[PDB]
Amino acid sequence: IHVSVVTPDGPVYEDDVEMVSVKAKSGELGILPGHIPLVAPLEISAARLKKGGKTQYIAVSGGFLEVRPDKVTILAQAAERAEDIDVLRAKAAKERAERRLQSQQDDIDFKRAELALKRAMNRLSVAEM
Amino acid sequence: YNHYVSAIQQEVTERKLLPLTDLAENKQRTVYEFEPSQEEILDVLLPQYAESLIYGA
Amino acid sequence: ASLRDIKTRINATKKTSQITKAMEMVSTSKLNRAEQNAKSFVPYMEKIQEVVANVA
Repeated sequence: IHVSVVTPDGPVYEDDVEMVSVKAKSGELGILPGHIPLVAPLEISAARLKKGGKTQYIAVSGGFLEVRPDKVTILAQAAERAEDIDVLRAKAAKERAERRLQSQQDDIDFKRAELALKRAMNRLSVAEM
Repeated sequence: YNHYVSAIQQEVTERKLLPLTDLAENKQRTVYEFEPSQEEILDVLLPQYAESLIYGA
Repeated sequence: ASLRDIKTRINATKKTSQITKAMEMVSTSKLNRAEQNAKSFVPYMEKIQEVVANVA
């Protein structure tokens, strides 16, 4: 009945919509309660949720579809509620520089402490006694 | 790689990734309606499994 | 040896002890965050493993 989307980085979105459609590879499918179990890959497209009072959209990349008469699960490597592929690419490009600068900050933070420890240690050897 | 056993103990482990000759089945199994082809599904399915293993390690 | 030399040696080793303690605290905090970061990965793996075992 309910549908859930999961990501290696954690859960993304969940609802109880009872009608979901998505563009699978070499065809297109519509899911209703009581469906037979099925396995099929998904293309780069935006999944749409309808049976929730109003339409709703979510984008996936490199997805995989798992359907059960009890639950519907979508395995994806990247997801976004903005329904647009271009904004997803822009988000990835934005996060690239952020992670790069975070890594640089971590490296310099470790290096400063290492230098401080080296300077502290040198004085013991200086004090020959 | 090293496996995190406890805050004081770490051990070196060796694991075979592929050709994945050894695998374990689930206690409950259900047949699936392949679409479009069972042979075509595996080609996309397997690399994600390998990448997830690498990420966990 | 010399009294002044002993005093200087004591001061130096105290400084090194303080620095090492600070590093230990930082490493403990980083490990604490890393534990949750690792824990946040279970459901995707536990689902893909079941799917692969069922299919293959």
